[PDB]
Amino acid sequence: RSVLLVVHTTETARRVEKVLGDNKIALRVLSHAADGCELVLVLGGDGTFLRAAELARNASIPVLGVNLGRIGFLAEAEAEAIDAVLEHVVAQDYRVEDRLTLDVVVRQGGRIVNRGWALNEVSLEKGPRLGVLGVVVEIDGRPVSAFGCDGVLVSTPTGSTAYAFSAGGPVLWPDLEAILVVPNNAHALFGRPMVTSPEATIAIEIEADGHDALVFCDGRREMLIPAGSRLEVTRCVTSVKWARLDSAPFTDRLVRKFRLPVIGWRGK
Amino acid sequence: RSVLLVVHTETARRVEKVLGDNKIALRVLSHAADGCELVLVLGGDGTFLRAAELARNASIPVLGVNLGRIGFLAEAEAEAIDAVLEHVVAQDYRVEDRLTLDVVVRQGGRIVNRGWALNEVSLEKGPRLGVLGVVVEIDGRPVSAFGCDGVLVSTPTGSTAYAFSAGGPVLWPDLEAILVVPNNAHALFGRPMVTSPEATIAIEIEADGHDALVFCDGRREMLIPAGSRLEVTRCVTSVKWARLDSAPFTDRLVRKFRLPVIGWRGK
Amino acid sequence: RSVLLVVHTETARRVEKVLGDNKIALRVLSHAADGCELVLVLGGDGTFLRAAELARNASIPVLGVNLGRIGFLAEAEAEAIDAVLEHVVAQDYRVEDRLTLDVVVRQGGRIVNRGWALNEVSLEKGPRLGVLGVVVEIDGRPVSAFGCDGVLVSTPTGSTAYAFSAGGPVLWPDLEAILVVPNNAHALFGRPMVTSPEATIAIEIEADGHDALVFCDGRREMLIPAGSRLEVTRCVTSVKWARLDSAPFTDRLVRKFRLPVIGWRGK
Amino acid sequence: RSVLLVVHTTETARRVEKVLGDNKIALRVLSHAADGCELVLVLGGDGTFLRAAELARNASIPVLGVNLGRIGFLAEAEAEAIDAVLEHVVAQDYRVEDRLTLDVVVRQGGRIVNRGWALNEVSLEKGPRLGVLGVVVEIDGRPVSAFGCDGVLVSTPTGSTAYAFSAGGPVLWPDLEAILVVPNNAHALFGRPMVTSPEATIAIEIEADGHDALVFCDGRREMLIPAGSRLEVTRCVTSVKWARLDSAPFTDRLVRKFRLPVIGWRGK
Repeated sequence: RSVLLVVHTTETARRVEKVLGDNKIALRVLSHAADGCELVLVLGGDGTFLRAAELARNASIPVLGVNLGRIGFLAEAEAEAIDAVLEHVVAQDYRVEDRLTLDVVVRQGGRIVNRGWALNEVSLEKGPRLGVLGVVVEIDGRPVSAFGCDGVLVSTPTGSTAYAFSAGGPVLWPDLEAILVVPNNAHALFGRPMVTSPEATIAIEIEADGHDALVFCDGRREMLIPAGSRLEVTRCVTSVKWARLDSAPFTDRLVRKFRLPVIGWRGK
Repeated sequence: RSVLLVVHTETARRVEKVLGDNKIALRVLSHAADGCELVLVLGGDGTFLRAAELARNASIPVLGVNLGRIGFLAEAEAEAIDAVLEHVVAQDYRVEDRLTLDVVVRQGGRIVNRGWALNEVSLEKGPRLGVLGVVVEIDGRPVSAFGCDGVLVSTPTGSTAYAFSAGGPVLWPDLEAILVVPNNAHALFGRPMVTSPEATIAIEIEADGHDALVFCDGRREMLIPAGSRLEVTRCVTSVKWARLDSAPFTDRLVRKFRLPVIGWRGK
Repeated sequence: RSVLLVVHTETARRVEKVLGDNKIALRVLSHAADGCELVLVLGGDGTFLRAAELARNASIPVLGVNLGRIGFLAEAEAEAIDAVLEHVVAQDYRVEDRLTLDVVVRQGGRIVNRGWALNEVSLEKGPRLGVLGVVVEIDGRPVSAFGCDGVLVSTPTGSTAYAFSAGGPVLWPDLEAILVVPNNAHALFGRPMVTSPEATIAIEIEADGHDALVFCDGRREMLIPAGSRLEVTRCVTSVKWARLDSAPFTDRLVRKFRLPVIGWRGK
Repeated sequence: RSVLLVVHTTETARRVEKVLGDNKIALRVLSHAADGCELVLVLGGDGTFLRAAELARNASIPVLGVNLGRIGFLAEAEAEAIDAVLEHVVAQDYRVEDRLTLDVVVRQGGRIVNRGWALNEVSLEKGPRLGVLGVVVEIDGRPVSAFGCDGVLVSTPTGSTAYAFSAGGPVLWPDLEAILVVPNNAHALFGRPMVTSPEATIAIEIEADGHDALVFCDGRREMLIPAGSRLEVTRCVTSVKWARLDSAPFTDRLVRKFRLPVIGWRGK
């Protein structure tokens, strides 16, 4: 019964990790394959959740988040319930569910030059602080737009709230399976975001007569993209496991975090 | 074997003749025309929609051929008549169900009205002046309250319609989701939300206000009494679509908006 | 000395009493009420507008005091009544002309109608269905043609109004420009343009279509015959505004939308 | 009668420069105070115009552009009139007019740490390819918004078409005098552009508990902005002179460059 605790920097940790021992439940701690475990409890923020998930993916085991600082769409519950959750942690009665996670592939000269993945988003951005990245977006073999820009986002629904949102993207509930593509500061009449199927295949072609570009997956992982190659993203067959439980629905998390006037509502 | 041909109000007499040779009963329109097996149509998306209405009624597939302008609803252009006519007579075309919406109007907890949309449920303000106060709600929880010209509630297919003019995001025809788009809202957060098909969009209309109008697919109108709440969900009864090797959505989009694609490689 | 007090339909009886002591003729409304020197008003921007209508007619300054909600048009709140009343009686407040619009409807080259707006000239589609085909033109040259729910044409002051709901850019009250904002356009390029005050916005309405409506400042309506062209420019006769030490626009904006400003230093 | 010719890389140059000699008109050439001159003829693109202007400003003398490659909003005329323009160049009957140009000032500890200017735009952008730049925007002493972002644009009307546009900004005709402020990928409900007076004073305060940021003026000139300082922009009292002539109005240039459906227009 080994669990892999992960905390941001975060003092209610020892509490949990002690209460976990009392139920003869092994425990490791972190801030790097931490295998063998059963679950991956994480206390912190969404940027923390992501890190923790980067571990669970590998080990092929559930993730579970507990918010500390600010609010996070990725958190399952607050710190005012560390015991309740904990209780479920041991009881192992939380429902696990696979979550749409992306699979990124750079391909040059028809050959796979690199490989990555994203449980949240895939951001392609220009290299030089100056100028614009010439690019071509193509969905399912056919190309939609040819424009210069700061980059292009490709995110899961869960990442629509993140940089996608900032970029101009629309909100998408977490339980929906699709793919968001948001041009980033395009210099074109048409530059609206696009939503596709979980099976669609999104590919972006980096201009060949230009500098290089970078790719950031979930803000953490990076990878240089050599001019004239092509970023192809699709639904990874290997999804991130998530521990679920009676939690605040995404609709409330959105109102909280953004402070949306919900006054006047009656209900059904 | 009967085929109901629906048109706006020329390559038609060619569909009707060729169809006859293969001895096929052909009726014409511009009303539950039952019996038939397919519902061919020559026109625009507007025309297509009326047709689909009838097809919806009969419980039989629809199929169209753009005559004038471009439409994201048609399966083939006007120069592939026989080509299609050939599939029409052969009946080798695919029939895939398409997600349709079930619009319900409830007042005092009683279904005051009912409806269905294939493209969009556009809720609008009645008077040419003022603003409509509304409260959007996703699955039992509200997400906003604001005044606006209304609130669109379309289908991945309707996303290129009014929802798109309302400044919504291009969705893809095969995608199965619901797109909610605030119509000229007076708020900070008035951007489009997209949900699962099991999602339940509800739109509560301000009691202390006027009466509203709900337009389904741009034709079927109905009256919304102040203080009544509009409920939209996945209609269990979908509209059958006749599918055949045609330009994929991506091309229609580019062809339609004149999106530049110069410099594309391929792989 | 006369002052026309205009209200929606309480701190009023206080303005009217205090005003009387200083022996000042006070009439009340909710119609050219001439003679007076100033036009005080207690209400919202809506109320303010009607008032400004009258003030416009008389050729005399307007001045308001928000009673209920917040408004970017008022100069003071309801707890600065005397404070204002004091400036009202003292007549030490500034009077600066505000840019106003001159809406002209021309058909066959003949001024079929005429109008003026202080906040916005919102051109709209008549039927609850369909789309209005229009051709926007800046100073004799066109910039677009598309179908849409209409085309707003506001003032820096109107930018926080409907133009803002149409998704336009926040302009500043003291700025002297014209903001054109396409209303739910079905185009790629349907974003707001802003021009000089000498600019001449003209909006040609599709001949082969229905008739449209033009709403000035949200009250004064008029009918636009298909194929007629709407001309909007700087009205030579501006509406006088009573200016007095008040919260600058920047604060109204933040107060109104609840814009966060935490962490600001100062210099 | 000394003129300072400037060409991008551009073969119709020697032509002009010879025809200019024939009228006893001195001529210098470029691709750095090139003073003493009378006018500054430039053949090329908008990125070229900007460079050329960077010279004229200094010398306090008119600018005039002739497009070569693509189209440019900054160009007065095409190459199919090199003589016509030339003709006016010598005849000196072109009208000169001052153009609203900005004045940028970084100020730390209440002290002016740097100084710049922009005839087109002022782009403040985050440093790290990752994370978001915490910032505070303030117009005329009062602060409007407090958000994280990729930066914030501050441009003249003439620069509304450039990066401002790409950023989300609206179009503004060249002859209008105002100031455009366009948040760049803000993560806030309110992030719409803002238009102010030519006298308004725009200031942006860079968070102190964060990395540094950069500022680019007209895409050329740069300058690092030390955390916790404040970028204040205002209308420079010294404007760029522009040579004017019967040219295509801004309305047409916009339709050309973007290909806008102008069909159905009747006219007055």
